[PDB]
Amino acid sequence: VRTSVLHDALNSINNAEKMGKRQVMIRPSSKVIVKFLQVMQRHGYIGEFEEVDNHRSGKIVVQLNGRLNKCGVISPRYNVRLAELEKWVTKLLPARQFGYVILTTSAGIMDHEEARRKHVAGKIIGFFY
Amino acid sequence: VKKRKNNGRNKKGRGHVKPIRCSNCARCTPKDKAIKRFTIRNMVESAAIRDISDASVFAEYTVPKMYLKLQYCVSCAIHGKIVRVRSREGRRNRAPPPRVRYNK
Amino acid sequence: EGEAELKDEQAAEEIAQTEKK
Amino acid sequence: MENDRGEIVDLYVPRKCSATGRIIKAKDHGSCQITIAKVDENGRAIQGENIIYAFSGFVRAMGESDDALNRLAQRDGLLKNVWSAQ
Amino acid sequence: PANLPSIFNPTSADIEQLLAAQCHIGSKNLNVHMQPYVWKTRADGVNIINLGKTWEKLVLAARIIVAIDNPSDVCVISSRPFGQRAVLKFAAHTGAQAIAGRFTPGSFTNYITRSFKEPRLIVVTDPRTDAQAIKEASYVNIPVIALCDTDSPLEYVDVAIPTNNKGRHSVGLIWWMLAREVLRLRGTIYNRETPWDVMPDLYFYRDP
Amino acid sequence: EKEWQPVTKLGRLVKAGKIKSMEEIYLHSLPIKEYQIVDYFLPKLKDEVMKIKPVQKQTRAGQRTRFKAIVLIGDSDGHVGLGIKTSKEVATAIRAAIIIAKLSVIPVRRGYWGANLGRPHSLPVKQSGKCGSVTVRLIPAPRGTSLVASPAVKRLLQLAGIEDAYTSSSGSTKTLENTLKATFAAVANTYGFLTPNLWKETKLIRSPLEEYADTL
Amino acid sequence: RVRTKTVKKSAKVIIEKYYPRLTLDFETNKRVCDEIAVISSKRLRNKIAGYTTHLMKRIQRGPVRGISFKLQEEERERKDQYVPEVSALDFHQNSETGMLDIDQETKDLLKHLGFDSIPVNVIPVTQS
RNA sequence: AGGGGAUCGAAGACGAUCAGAUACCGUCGUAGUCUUAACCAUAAACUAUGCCGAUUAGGGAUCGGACGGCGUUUAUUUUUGACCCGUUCGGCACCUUACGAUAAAUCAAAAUGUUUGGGCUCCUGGGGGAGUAUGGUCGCAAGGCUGAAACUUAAAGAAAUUG
Ligand SMILES: [Mg+2]
Ligand SMILES: [Mg+2]
Ligand SMILES: [Mg+2]
Ligand SMILES: [Mg+2]
Ligand SMILES: [Mg+2]
Ligand SMILES: [Mg+2]
Ligand SMILES: [Mg+2]
Ligand SMILES: [Mg+2]
Ligand SMILES: [Mg+2]
Ligand SMILES: [Mg+2]
Ligand SMILES: [Zn+2]
Repeated sequence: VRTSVLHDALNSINNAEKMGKRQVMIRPSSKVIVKFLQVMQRHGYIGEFEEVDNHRSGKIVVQLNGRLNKCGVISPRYNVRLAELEKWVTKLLPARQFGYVILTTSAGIMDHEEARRKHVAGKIIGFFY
Repeated sequence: VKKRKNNGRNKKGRGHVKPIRCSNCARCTPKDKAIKRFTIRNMVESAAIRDISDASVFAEYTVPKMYLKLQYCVSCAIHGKIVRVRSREGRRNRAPPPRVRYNK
Repeated sequence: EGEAELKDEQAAEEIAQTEKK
Repeated sequence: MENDRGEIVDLYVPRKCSATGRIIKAKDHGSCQITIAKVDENGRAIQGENIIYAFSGFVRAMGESDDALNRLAQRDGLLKNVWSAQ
Repeated sequence: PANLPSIFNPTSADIEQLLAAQCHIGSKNLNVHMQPYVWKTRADGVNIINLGKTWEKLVLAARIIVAIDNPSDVCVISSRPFGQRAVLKFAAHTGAQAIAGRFTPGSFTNYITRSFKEPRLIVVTDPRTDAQAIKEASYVNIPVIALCDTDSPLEYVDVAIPTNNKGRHSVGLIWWMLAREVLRLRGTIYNRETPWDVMPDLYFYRDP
Repeated sequence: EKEWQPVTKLGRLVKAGKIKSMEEIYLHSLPIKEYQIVDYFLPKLKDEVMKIKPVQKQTRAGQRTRFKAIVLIGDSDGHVGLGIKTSKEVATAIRAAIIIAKLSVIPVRRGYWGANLGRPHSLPVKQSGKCGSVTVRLIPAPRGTSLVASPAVKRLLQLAGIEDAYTSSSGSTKTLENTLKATFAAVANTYGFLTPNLWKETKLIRSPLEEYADTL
Repeated sequence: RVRTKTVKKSAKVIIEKYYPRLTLDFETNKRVCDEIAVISSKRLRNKIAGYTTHLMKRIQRGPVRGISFKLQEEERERKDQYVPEVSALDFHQNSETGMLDIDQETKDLLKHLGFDSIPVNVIPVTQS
């Protein structure tokens, strides 16, 4: 059964982008998904998105323009201290200059770079570069 | 290695099929795996048609036909030269052979 | 067994240039 | 491209596909350039002024470069009512 | 009209010439990638191509042809019997090399063959029957424009001209008209309104 | 030995000095089929043979031996290539292999680990390649360290001009020729990754082949 | 009796190079060959003349694929232009009633393109 | 343990072949082959491919239900039933193609995996000894389940090329 709508959304986006598409379909919509999209937008990796609101759950249509390399999800939400947060950036990011690892904390979700300035840690939910 | 996609049986979507008896060695093979040939022939060979025609008592006569359906196992298939070995690429071709319609 | 002509090739450079005693 | 004190250090800067935006690698045979002439008011062809497009081998291999060309021509005003969204 | 004036609308003569050659008749198979250039399929019959959309896209193809500096870099291919004469006559009137009949594969890759060429553009009558030529054209980065019917492969073909592609009159008429536009875009005809002095039947085929 | 007769358009243009430098040829990705092109523009290219191995083939009389040679070329400042060719005799195999190795020259992309001091020294990203059960990994490294790699691939990375990198291998690395081909693909993919610094739009220009006129 | 390439190359080149001055008679070909050729053997001289005189038998009765003697050569590019007085595609004169027949959605294309003034008649086609 | 027992046919008895033939070939023939009431739980029990969920390419067939339409046939005749064209749902399958994957044969999954994390269960680590010895447990028995060690060896094995 459906165990990660976020995983389904990122997998569909990655497939469409690898295939050269410009628009993608996401069937389930949630607060984590919608708050995820503006985080995607602020770095220029995606374009406009529209969520049609049927009475069941709503849908998502994001517009791609290339420019996106990969977007994945970590399924077991590990607990990470602040001191070893650079281990993950050493693990699953091509370089420190670009790329972001997204964390979830009590002050909303954010990337690992602004999370370091906030001097906060939490749980891991995904990454993109 | 797989030599054929259909396992040389043509049975996908079911578990069992009743067997039949080979017409030459009386072997048991699945009905879908055996080779089936339908044959239509005359009562008498073509040279005897006139002899029957002028020996009949009904002026013009039309000799009846004969219908048989023989079925063989694969072991009897290529020993009687009913079927023959094909090449690797020619194996995957299930179109019936084009019978000669001019005969030189 | 292509080791016959390595003594006086001078048209290529080998990996372990065999040092002579 | 990288920089240290305002000077370029990369050996060369590759180009980008117009249809998809992917960079066309060297020795990537099957990637082409399209040059379209420019006409004047009385129908003659202006020499030396043109707009250039580039397509990568991947989109040609899939076979949609014709529709990409339709998109580019309509965006730059080279064609009329040839492409539309259903 | 960002990059074209209003003089490029098709002239009155063109539409009759086009529908008199049965250029609007297709085959049963309908390709998915050419669906945009299809209005609807006839009830219990063939598809119908729009000659009106053919006109502007053909003009754009001529505008591609004119952009090459010297005409000798353009090469035109044909294998089926119906196009040898039309291709050679197109080569004679404009500047271009023509390959009619057998292609002798390896022409663009082997530098020891007699028919060794370094063209800058390729024009193909039919992608299906000239599929081999496209394969080596994909090796050395040369664009190809080709004439296509309703069912046809689109591999490595930037420009496709929707036409009957199998009729006797249609192929010749399209090749003649393409020559007419290339000469119109150059200074040979000197005017859009003046008529050309060659008759449409010259770009045809004769049995003997 | 003596002066060569050009067969392609590029040979005549280069011989007349009508083209500026190699970088537009790489930008426009045109195929190269004539080996005087590389060595006329790029002297002091060093070449290096790995080993020579016999190959057999049976016949009624007995067997029959062929020789396979492994050769790569490079200048240690961003150009590298390799070629594979077999022949009945070593001298022919090596000379033809050198020719194809010159035909196979490719550029590499360098960069700065961590902070930028100029003097490019390492890979921009992490890249790896696989070719038939062989996988080779390249990792950016800090300035100063030596090459951490097998002796076979250390020569290729030395000749590529890269000074610091980290390497990791997996699968059946026993086929040295296959390992080298995988390393060449890994180095070949350095310019294929789209880093954020290439986001600025570039201007398209007409190719030299179209805008130059060849000689008769 | 099968001939190798050595005779074949010489027979094609001599036949295409010198077509009109020589004819179907074998006796002539025998004495003509050596002034226009350098051949070291008499029997090979007979071989070439013997086949060439047989080939001209098929030249006199139709064409052979792969041979274009000069006389044959001029005529093709001299018959390049054949002109019928009235165009076959043209129908203003060829058809007694200038107005032609089209289908419904073809006339609908005419409305879409704006060239309504063309006089044509639409006839339905359907079997189902 | 009862009933039934036409035909074949383990075991067995003869006739041939062969140097020998306890077999292949031919004539007979018991248990069995059928059924009622109870045990046994193993098969190349094979798609040699675990179950649930999401995405990814073109095509044409075909079985069941529903929807639209131009016509033909036909009846106490219309609507229904039979045939034809197009769309959709759910299946047993097939052809081409590789942007992808594998050592390869080949695969719309064996893809979305070195750029490695959707959820769940089981099993293997060079070849023999060995599915053996021993203990336990189920069964009237035949047997099933669980399952070693001593010792020995540098090769066994998979896909493809030339003969
Ligand atoms: Mg079933
Ligand atoms: Mg079974
Ligand atoms: Mg009993
Ligand atoms: Mg017996
Ligand atoms: Mg018996
Ligand atoms: Mg029983
Ligand atoms: Mg078992
Ligand atoms: Mg199972
Ligand atoms: Mg109905
Ligand atoms: Mg084997
Ligand atoms: Zn049998």
